[PDB]
Amino acid sequence: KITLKSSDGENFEIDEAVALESQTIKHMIPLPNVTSKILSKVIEYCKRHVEAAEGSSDEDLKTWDSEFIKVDQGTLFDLILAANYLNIKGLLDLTCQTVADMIKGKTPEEIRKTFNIKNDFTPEEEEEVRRENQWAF
Amino acid sequence: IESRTVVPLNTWVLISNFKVAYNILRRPDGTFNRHLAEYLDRKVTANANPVDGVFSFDVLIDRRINLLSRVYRPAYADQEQPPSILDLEKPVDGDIVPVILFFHGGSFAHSSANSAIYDTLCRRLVGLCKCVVVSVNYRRAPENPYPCAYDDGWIALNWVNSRSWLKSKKDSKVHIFLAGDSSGGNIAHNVALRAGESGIDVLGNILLNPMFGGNERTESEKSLDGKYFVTVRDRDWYWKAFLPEGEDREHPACNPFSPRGKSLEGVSFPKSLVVVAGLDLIRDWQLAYAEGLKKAGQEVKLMHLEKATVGFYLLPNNNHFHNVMDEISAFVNA
Amino acid sequence: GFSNLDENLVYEVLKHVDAKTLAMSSCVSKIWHKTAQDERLWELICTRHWTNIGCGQNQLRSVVLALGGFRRLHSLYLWPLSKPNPRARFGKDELKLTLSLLSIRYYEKMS
Amino acid sequence: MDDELLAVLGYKVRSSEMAEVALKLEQLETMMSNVQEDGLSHLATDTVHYNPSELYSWLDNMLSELNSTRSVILVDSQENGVRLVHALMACAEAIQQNNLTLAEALVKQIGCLAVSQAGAMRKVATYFAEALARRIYRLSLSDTLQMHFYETCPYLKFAHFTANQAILEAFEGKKRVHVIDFSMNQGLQWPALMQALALREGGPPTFRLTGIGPPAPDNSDHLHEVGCKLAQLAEAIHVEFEYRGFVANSLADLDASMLELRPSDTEAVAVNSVFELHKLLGRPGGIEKVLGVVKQIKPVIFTVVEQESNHNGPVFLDRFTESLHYYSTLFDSLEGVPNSQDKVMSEVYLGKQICNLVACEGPDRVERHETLSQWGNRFGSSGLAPAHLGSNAFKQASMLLSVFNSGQGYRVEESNGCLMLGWHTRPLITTSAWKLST
Ligand SMILES: C=C1C[C@]23C[C@@]1(O)CC[C@H]2[C@@]12C=C[C@H](O)[C@@](C)(C(=O)O1)[C@H]2[C@@H]3C(=O)O
Repeated sequence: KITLKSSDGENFEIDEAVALESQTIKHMIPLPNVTSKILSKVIEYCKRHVEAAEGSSDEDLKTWDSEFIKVDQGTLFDLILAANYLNIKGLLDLTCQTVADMIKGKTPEEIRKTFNIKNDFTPEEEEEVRRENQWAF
Repeated sequence: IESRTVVPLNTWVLISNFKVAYNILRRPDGTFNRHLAEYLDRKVTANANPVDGVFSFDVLIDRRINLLSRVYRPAYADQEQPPSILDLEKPVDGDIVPVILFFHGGSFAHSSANSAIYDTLCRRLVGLCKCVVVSVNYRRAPENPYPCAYDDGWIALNWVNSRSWLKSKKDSKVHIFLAGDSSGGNIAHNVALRAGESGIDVLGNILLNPMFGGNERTESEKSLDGKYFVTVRDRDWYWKAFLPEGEDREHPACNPFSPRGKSLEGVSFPKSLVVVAGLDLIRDWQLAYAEGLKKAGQEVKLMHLEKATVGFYLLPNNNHFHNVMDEISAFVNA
Repeated sequence: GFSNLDENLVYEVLKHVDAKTLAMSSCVSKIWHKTAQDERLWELICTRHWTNIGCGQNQLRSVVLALGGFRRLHSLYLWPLSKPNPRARFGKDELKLTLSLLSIRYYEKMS
Repeated sequence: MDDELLAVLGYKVRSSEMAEVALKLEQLETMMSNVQEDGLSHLATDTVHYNPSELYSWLDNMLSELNSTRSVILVDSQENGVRLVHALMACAEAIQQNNLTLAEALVKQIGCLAVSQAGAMRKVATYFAEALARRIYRLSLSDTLQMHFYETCPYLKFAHFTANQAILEAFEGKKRVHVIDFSMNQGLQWPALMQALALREGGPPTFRLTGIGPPAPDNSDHLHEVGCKLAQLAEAIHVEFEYRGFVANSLADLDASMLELRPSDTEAVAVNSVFELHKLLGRPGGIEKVLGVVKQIKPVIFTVVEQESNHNGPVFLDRFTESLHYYSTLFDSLEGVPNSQDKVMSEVYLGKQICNLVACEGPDRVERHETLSQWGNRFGSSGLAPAHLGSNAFKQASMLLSVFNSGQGYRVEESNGCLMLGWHTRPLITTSAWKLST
């Protein structure tokens, strides 16, 4: 039984063994970085994975992950931030596989357009980077 | 235990060695070990020096597909010195000269025209039938599944029909006899169909244990299964490798008399000589092919040998080989 | 705001792609380019479809990085070998051929 | 004595060993019936097979693991090729008949035919006429040229990789090794062998190299220069290295005393020679002295790569006829290769080979090619038993012909424990390994 307080200030309570899934929390709680919504999401993830820890159940958990990952771009960004900050291997790996599937896309115009990435390649460098990876094209 | 008393020991050794090697070379997921197959294959090379009255030379018929053929000719008796390069494509002297266009077996996946078992067969054909032979090197499966062989045969036939030095002095024409062994018989049947469709006039057709099959299990397949060097498992493997994707063994390339196939009524076809082995796993299909030829309005001379296994024609140590060769010679010089 | 991801996050994302996707994303921008040249990613890609070689990862990594790296080992010879047999897994002789070609190229370009 | 009916088919089985071979085939059939798919996959991918013709040894391996010929190829051409060959065969016989009057007209006749001719035959006719032109008057760059032969033709890469595998296999279990390169050239074979010893299981040995090269004011130090670069590579992969260069007019000027050899048990010796022994047949008695020195070295392997042809006949028009066919196949293989400066300098490299073949005589003619049947007769009389090549070497050569050569029809075949590289069905070169007979 431990209470984590997030940026909103609400003292979200969770079991000690369930909160132990985060290495940063286990080692050390203002948590000034992680927002209330993202903290709730990480709490839900830790609760579900503790229930699983305490195959048919494997695939049910996998489809539950598939349902939970269905969130927008900013939510995925914040989930990556929180997973890196709180040292959670599973959540970081899941969000990473999600973004990796997203970037399995088309020609660089598509990748730079879906992510709003703004490239500023000098045309010598743009052309050279195009030729040095010509085997893919 | 059952195949030992029906063939000589050398034939047993050769066929068993081939069977175990092909067992090693087949992979369950539908892929073939091509490098080890080519390493284990025994081959020879063309020789322009006449040995036992026969000399050979290779011709590159096509370069885009690397299509090649080996030509076997009788030694020039008029001259004494060995032939030169210009003497190779020398016009033939004779009122009638038949040229045999041969396709080799291997279930669409093994062997080549350079193999030491088909080179010997072609030399023996030249020696006994007194003719010239063209042995084609067609593409193989599963790398080149279909219809690569049926196109190689058509190109080779179009080449053979154009050689001005192969024409006969009786009528200024080339007299072509299509011959096939195993899957070569299948290729020969289909190429003869194509030639009959076009203006090429093939005069005869020779099939040695032609490779045909079907969905249903005939009584020979059930009764003879693994008894003589052949199993239904590898037959199905080879049919799966050769045939296109998503097609069953009722494809016309497998069974010529399937409902999806083509009818041989009102169709010009050469006279056929079909040699059917008795102790063959697929004997019923070959007998059905002969019967379908007989009942379609065509001509065919069936040669059913009761105690003949596969590969009886690869060694001259049995009576079946001599009988078949005599019948082929009589069929050709007619 | 994926447009301003840092190097560690980009590497974390890119550990879960294949050769085509990594060499594709390497043309996205300059920071993506810098992270894409990482040796660990290309070592993972090159060893992904091998699954049969063994001499110790330390020796192989040291030797390959001494002779040019894993990006060259993939681009120059591994990809042409995988072009006609995408499903086939490289065993023992493919490594012997590719590393020999790398050694020859290193010796030639040395002078 | 073998079984004739099977020996015709390519298999060497004793007549008295038929029962044993059949029994082993039965045992093998039962074993693969038991062990099934996993054992068959092991037999396919984890095994190296040697000498398929010997059925006894092949079956024993499987059981122990589960527990003058004239080859001619005619390519599409025109009758002008026949007119060219008729003109070429006319001048060779006229120059051999001591005519020397019709030859001048015939040589001029070949020139007028070549311009009309198109294709690879124009190049072969131009180079044979020129060697025929200044043969008449005889009775009345190099470093870059062999370099250009590397990235255009596949004979040098085939020779290096296939010989490396035989040397690599014989070096397993040794802690100190020493290789002597009769064809050191610029050391393009050895960088690939050094890396394979670095990743060898059990630990790399101490690698010692000794090269021998033709005399020149620069080649004396060029061999020193080569070892400077190989010493830099042997340290990037942590291999102990040693080097020593040589200068010699001919390999017959060598002896075992000046090679500075330690005891063979301490350091294993492997002799190498690629495209070098045919240049020794012009000198009388040369080949017998060199092969008596290799026996003095007492190596563990001796790999020889040569050219498969008979260009060393005692009759001129015999040599002329075979050489015209062989160099017609070579120029046919290069016909489809894209035009490049490497390609242009490759024909000049071969043009110098044609010209030395018919224009020169005595020791001046160095292109004294021989077939494997003739080469195997010389090695056998010396006392060099064959060392068979396996399917691992065969596989790499086949994939080698797939990285740089794509549509060109080069093939690899096995014969008598050797490997051959040829165009379609026409052999060109052969790789063989030999060991001292015991
Ligand atoms: C898997 C196969 C293939 C066999 C039958 C066998 O079951 C085993 C023996 C093969 C074979 C061996 C060599 C010849 O190429 C062949 C036509 C034959 O007669 O016998 C080959 C023959 C065939 O091609 O049908």
